[PDB]
Amino acid sequence: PSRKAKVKATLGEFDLRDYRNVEVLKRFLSETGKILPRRRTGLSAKEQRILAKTIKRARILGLLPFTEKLVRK
Amino acid sequence: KRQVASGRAYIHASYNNTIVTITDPDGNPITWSSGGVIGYKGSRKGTPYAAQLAALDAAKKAMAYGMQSVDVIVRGTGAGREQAIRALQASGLQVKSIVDDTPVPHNGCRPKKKFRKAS
Amino acid sequence: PITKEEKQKVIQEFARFPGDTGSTEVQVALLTLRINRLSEHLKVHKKDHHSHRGLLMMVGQRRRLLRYLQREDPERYRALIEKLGIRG
Amino acid sequence: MRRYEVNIVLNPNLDQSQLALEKEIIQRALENYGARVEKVEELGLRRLAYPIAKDPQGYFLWYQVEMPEDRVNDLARELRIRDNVRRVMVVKSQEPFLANA
RNA sequence: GUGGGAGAGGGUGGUGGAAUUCCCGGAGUAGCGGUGAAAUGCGCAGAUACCGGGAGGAACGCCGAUGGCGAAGGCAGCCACCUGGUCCACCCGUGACGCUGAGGCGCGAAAGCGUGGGGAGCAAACCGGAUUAGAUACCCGGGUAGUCCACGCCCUAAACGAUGCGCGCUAGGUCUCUGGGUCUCCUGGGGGCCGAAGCUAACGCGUUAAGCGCGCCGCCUGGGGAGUACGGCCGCAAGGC
Ligand SMILES: [K+]
Ligand SMILES: [K+]
Ligand SMILES: [Mg+2]
Ligand SMILES: [Mg+2]
Ligand SMILES: [Mg+2]
Ligand SMILES: [Mg+2]
Ligand SMILES: [Mg+2]
Ligand SMILES: [Mg+2]
Ligand SMILES: [Mg+2]
Ligand SMILES: [Mg+2]
Ligand SMILES: [Mg+2]
Ligand SMILES: [Mg+2]
Ligand SMILES: [Mg+2]
Ligand SMILES: [Mg+2]
Ligand SMILES: [Mg+2]
Ligand SMILES: [Mg+2]
Ligand SMILES: [Mg+2]
Ligand SMILES: [Mg+2]
Ligand SMILES: [Mg+2]
Ligand SMILES: [Mg+2]
Ligand SMILES: [Mg+2]
Ligand SMILES: [Mg+2]
Ligand SMILES: [Mg+2]
Ligand SMILES: [Mg+2]
Ligand SMILES: [Mg+2]
Ligand SMILES: [Mg+2]
Ligand SMILES: [Mg+2]
Ligand SMILES: [Mg+2]
Ligand SMILES: [Mg+2]
Ligand SMILES: [Mg+2]
Ligand SMILES: [Mg+2]
Ligand SMILES: [Mg+2]
Ligand SMILES: [Mg+2]
Repeated sequence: PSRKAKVKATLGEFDLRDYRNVEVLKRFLSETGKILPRRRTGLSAKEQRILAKTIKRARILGLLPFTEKLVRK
Repeated sequence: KRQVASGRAYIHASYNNTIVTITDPDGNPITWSSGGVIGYKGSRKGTPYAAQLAALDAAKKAMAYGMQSVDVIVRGTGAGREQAIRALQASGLQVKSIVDDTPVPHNGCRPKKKFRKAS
Repeated sequence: PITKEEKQKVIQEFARFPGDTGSTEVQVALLTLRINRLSEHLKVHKKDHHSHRGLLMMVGQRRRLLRYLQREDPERYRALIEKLGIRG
Repeated sequence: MRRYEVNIVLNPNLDQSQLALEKEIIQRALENYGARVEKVEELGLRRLAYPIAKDPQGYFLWYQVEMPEDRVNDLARELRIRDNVRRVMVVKSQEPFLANA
């Protein structure tokens, strides 16, 4: 189960095809640069598919994290 | 006698043993302990207990260099990993922040048979 | 590929009459077009086997028409072929 | 012609001398391949999420162009030589598909 | 035809970061490793753990699904170019141009064969360590072919939905992917589950039929002998039909 209130909702309207809006994008990664699963992201097969796509681009442009060290264990 | 004060303590949980390494503010080790170091041999080495003392035997060698605070970094899953983390805490040493950094690959090398039915 | 423009030219200079988008004559024309395109595509990428299939489908789709035409209007036929340079 | 976008991240630790020089190379080679400027953005420096080329920071450039497809890749191969050019990413423009509007 | 759509469908070039190994440097001791427990092995020529740098090969974490594409085999990092199929809407052009399909031809996982290149990790065979009554094994340490690429062969399979292709007819409910609409819903295409009628030896099937029908192809006729022998055709061989 997940009781954290999906992303999307806590966000305005944006362009999923934008691989540069770090501030918005960033929002879809876990503590680790991991791309958040729909059960969290809050999008649709179609969105959640265009998201991941652009996220991967930003990463190549070195604007997003491929991975992150998990703080506190 | 180089005096360190603050430092890094890397825990290396394996299912076979638990080396703990202490290093200066940015890499470069100082002292370290294992499971054999302390004394055990076979599967004994991995036992969470060993992991404890191991953290500890590495705790003293640390203070001797003048260690007070430490950034704990854990790697790999394993027995007593938490032990070590738990040790260092009650080691009289300052445990600044625990942080997991196990090396996971974005799938590249074929694993030994032993690690494939799992993959 | 084939810009909306590019394709008209063909139809235009083929449609048996205004608005003729879909007569045997036309169809065969475009088919040919595509076919030729893909063909040169396979002059390279000889290993694009999956595209190669589509070729056959086209080629056959074409014969099924030519065949029709030649059987129905043996003249419209000669006409069409004599224009494209198809079959020899 | 096809509408593209040429993201370029180059060495952050430079100055108006070479930096300018790179544009005086990039901006050229573009037109040498039929590049057509539609709109350029220059967010300049920014902190990369991960260190690229040892350095932990990059200078971002942008160029919405409408060049001849047949030479897109040819355009990237070239733009890449500049040692200060550490990253080149061309990607044909698409309409911005919004969500949660 | 025109106008929109989704997609790991295919070919080519490029490119990204994580990890393994190796080499270089630091810092640093006495072990590491591995197992049920061990040992072989590696380490004072300084290993394991840690830090920075480099080289190389192969595979793309999360996204990822009970999801999508393809005719099948099969297809996942990102980008660009080339290219195939397909769906919806509008009902605009042709005017039965249709369906199936012996032989033919092309495609066809893996292993395997030929030439050349590459070789990090993994690993038939192989060399050892354990185990056991023995161990030509399972466990452990190494390790060659191969695994990777190009080109050319091989053509097999639980190549499976174990279900040939096309069309029409026969309750619905539910979940889902993707398109259109007057968008508590209707409608189209695809992926599931449950079930009407019906079918079925039963299990089960059930608008994604295994139901009611038509057309065309392929195939079956008790086990074993045997997918063997002979013959032919194919293959460099192994072998295949
Ligand atoms: K599937
Ligand atoms: K024979
Ligand atoms: Mg007539
Ligand atoms: Mg020895
Ligand atoms: Mg090498
Ligand atoms: Mg299918
Ligand atoms: Mg399969
Ligand atoms: Mg297409
Ligand atoms: Mg009409
Ligand atoms: Mg008429
Ligand atoms: Mg047929
Ligand atoms: Mg046949
Ligand atoms: Mg092979
Ligand atoms: Mg070979
Ligand atoms: Mg043996
Ligand atoms: Mg026995
Ligand atoms: Mg047995
Ligand atoms: Mg072995
Ligand atoms: Mg090995
Ligand atoms: Mg084959
Ligand atoms: Mg059977
Ligand atoms: Mg249904
Ligand atoms: Mg809708
Ligand atoms: Mg349906
Ligand atoms: Mg029932
Ligand atoms: Mg009944
Ligand atoms: Mg049922
Ligand atoms: Mg008999
Ligand atoms: Mg038999
Ligand atoms: Mg028999
Ligand atoms: Mg046989
Ligand atoms: Mg022979
Ligand atoms: Mg055989």
